[PDB]
Amino acid sequence: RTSTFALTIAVGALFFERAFD
Amino acid sequence: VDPLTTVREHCEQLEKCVKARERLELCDNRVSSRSQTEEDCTEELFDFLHARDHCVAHKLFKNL
Amino acid sequence: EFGNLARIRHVISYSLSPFEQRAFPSYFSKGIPNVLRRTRERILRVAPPFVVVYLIYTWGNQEFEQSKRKNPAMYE
Amino acid sequence: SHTDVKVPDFSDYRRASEARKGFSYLVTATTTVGVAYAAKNVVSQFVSSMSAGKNMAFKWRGKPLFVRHCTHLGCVPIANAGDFGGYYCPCHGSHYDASGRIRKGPAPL
Amino acid sequence: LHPPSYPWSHRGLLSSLDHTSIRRGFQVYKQVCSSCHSMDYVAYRHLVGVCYTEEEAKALAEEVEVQDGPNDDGEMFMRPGKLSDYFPKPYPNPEAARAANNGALPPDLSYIVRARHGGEDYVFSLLTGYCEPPTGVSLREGLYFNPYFPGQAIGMAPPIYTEVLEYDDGTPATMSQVAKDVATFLRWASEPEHDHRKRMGLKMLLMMGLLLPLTYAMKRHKWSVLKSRKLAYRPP
Amino acid sequence: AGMWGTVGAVGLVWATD
Amino acid sequence: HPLFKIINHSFIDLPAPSNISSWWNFGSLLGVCLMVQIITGLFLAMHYTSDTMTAFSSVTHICRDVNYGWLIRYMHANGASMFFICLFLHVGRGLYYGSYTFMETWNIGVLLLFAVMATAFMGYVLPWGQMSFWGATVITNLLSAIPYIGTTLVEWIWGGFSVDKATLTRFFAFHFILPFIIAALAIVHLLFLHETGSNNPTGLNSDADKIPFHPYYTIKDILGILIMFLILMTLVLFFPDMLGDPDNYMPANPLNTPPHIKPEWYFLFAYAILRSIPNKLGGVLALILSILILALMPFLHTSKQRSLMFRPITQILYWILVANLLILTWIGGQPVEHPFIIIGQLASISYFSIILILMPISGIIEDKMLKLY
Ligand code: HEC
Ligand code: HEM
Ligand code: HEM
Repeated sequence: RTSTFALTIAVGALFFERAFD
Repeated sequence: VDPLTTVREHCEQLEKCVKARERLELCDNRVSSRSQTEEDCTEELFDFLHARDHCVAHKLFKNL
Repeated sequence: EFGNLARIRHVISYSLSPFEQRAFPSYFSKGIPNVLRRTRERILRVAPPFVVVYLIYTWGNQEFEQSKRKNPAMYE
Repeated sequence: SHTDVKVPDFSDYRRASEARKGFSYLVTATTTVGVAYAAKNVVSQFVSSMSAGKNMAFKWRGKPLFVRHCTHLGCVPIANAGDFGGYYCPCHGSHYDASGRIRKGPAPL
Repeated sequence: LHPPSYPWSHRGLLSSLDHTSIRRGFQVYKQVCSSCHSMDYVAYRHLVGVCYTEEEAKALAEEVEVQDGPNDDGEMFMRPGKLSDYFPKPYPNPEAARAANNGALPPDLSYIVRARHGGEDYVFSLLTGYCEPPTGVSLREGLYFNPYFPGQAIGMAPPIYTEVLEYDDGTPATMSQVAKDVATFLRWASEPEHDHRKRMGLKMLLMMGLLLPLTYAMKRHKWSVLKSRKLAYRPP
Repeated sequence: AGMWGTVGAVGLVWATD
Repeated sequence: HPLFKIINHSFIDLPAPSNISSWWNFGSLLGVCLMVQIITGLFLAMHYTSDTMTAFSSVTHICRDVNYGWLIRYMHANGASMFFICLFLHVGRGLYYGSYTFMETWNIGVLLLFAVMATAFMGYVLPWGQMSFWGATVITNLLSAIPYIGTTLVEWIWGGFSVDKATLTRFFAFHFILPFIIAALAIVHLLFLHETGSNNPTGLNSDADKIPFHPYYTIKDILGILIMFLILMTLVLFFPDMLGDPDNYMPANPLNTPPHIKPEWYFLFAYAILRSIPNKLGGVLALILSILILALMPFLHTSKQRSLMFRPITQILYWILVANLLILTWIGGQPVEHPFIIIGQLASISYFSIILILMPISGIIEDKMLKLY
């Protein structure tokens, strides 16, 4: 789903930040 | 004992530095060879210097 | 704007769906051979000037070097 | 004519359906995630740059250190003035007692 | 003369400064170089590093009383310093330095390495390259022959000798060890962020290695459509 | 659109931290 | 919607040629860079003062203390370098593919270059180092060359007998405005171009094959932005001083000067040209012409083909022009002594003779070979 696509992506960027940081 | 001195000495021992030194020695001898001349040797001095110095860095920092 | 651009006639233009065509056609495998072809075709006209340049730079450096180089004999 | 020419073979480009789509989306998702990751980092540090019966004061720590024997809008209360023998802030009329407690006016604390 | 190459450890692409040495080079500056040079832009707070944490810096911060504090009129030197205290200066006025430096100027060394072409090397070379003046050498005032020095008349007095000082760590204080160590510190101060940055650069390389093929794959998705388009001319 | 509000909120928390 | 119509008209439904190569990315990169230079310049301006008293210091503070200052400052400097790299490749694309026949776009263009050059001197002089000081005096004195009103003009700009605080503070504003200025001039650029549309590497009328811009040349510009950011961050985070001159970290010695003084690389050749002409005035003029010769370029096109894709002799002359432009960039660096000087003199003679004489004659010969002339 497009909306969920963005949603999971936002969350993905969310956690990735911490992990990458 | 400064490893710098030792390494410098060692590098000089390197045949390359030995030959570079040969040049310098011949050239510094040349400095005293003539008076009215302008055989400063700074050029040859620098020549040997850099050559030897390369060798030095090539094997000084590790001792450092 | 699109429409009213050119009087192009009888030019059928078939196409394939993005998700239907292989996602990433090999570039190194297929494209670069042609790229090599492409580059080799022009390089034969591109590097020649630079070929000349490098030479100039090299000669100049050493030349200037010798220029600075002083002769013991000079003023000896 | 209408039927003389059949669609040319695109198999050369053709890939072997929703799975394919999902993978492609997955790619976009990851990339968006990457963009976002950088965003939090860049924006945060980006913003981070802008980041760093008598009274007497010695401007300790860059602020008036009242020592004696405005909660409202931050002016200097004037010592030895007011209706509560402590302080008064000429800005909006807050009267502080000697204890520095706001007794009258609009000063909150 | 073109200073040759040198294998500085911190200079490693993803590697960083060796604070131990940095520390040692800060000692070298404090005991030798500070008499004519001062890390003005560097403060004890700036000095902080694995070499010297704020705590150690505090010791050094409290280790000085020079111009750290002013008096009733803020003249001369009147009080010791603390963490915020910036590095002490050997001279309260440029003239002072000039006076105590053959009339010449001992430059503060905060950004010295950055300033000098091939600084780290130059520094090392100058401090340890006086060499020998074969001929035509007339050093006028407090000068020291050094082919590495542009004029071979450095006037930067050679202040380092075998056991010039004593490293608290105990690492033999050979002229070179001393020179190399202080070099590290000087470099560290010139770019207090050298280590900080290289970590960013590593994260940047990892993120670009992740993101460039993925953005290339998107682009090649949306451009495949055209790159497969087959045109045919069918005049009636 | 409903989830967009939610999506933004999630990312917002992350970014704001 | 009257605001979204212009945005649609210039970025989404704009008919673009389908076959434009990566070069055509570069101008968009320039716009992104300008943005970067400007935004970086803002923070650089923040925590910064135009005072010789505190200009060099707060900047060192930026390099040392300002939160992420070292990052924003070196991003600003290497983004100016990236701006000039993208500018030179944009101008080279315009010269190679015959895009100068869009004459109004080219003139907004040639002017744009002069402006960007100035912003460089501006940004350059601003940190108040040894090199900035001695560089400013040098180019400001360039103006003194003017035959009659030169002295006055120089003194005006300096705002005094010699560059001093008076200059630093005013140069600060130009370097805060010229950026805004150039930005607008670029906007003019985009308008004068959409009236005609972009060119293609074949140089032919691409009206039969045009595609949208949103999904085809947007993701391409995004990829080019990502690659340019990769090169910019590997310039900032790994080799932050390979393009600058260490002299910068030397508070200006109002009294002393750098034994070796050189203008920055982007202009190195420009000055190389000056060094070549013996007469001071001649140098200044030639220097100007160096940039201006480009404006003069749309009147020198004598070929019946717009692009150089099908023109091999003029391709050879173009790459010889790029070659001696690189030679002039090298010479500027070299000091004044044999034989650097002669090369400089020839290289300048060859540069002006290739642009002025050799390319139209070659285009006439190429038209004769195709039985057109
Ligand atoms: C007791 C005196 C003294 C000590 C100790 C001293 N210097 Fe200097 N230094 C000077 C003087 C005097 C000058 C000015 C020379 C001039 O301006 O011509 C100078 C100038 C310099 C310069 C400027 C040369 C140039 O390239 O422009 C450097 C670099 C320098 N010193 C490095 C050092 C380093 C590195 C140390 C120790 C690790 C050191 N100095 C210790 C007296 C000293
Ligand atoms: C309006 C936007 C801009 C502002 C506010 C601005 C502001 C500044 C400031 C305050 C500095 C001094 C800090 C420093 O030393 O780096 C500076 C330096 C500089 N700026 Fe700008 N700038 C802007 C745009 C530009 C642009 C577009 C260019 C490119 C042409 C440019 C090129 C430079 C250069 C080369 C320096 C010298 C960097 C150095 O010290 O090595 N700036 N800018
Ligand atoms: C301030 C610096 C400049 C910026 C920001 C800039 C920006 C742009 C942009 C965004 C475009 C549209 C994209 C493109 O055509 O690829 C463009 C087109 C163009 N620019 Fe520039 N430009 C600048 C300077 C110049 C200069 C100095 C010249 C002349 C040498 C020039 C010549 C052109 C030409 C000929 C085109 C049309 C090329 C084509 O599409 O075929 N520009 N510019």
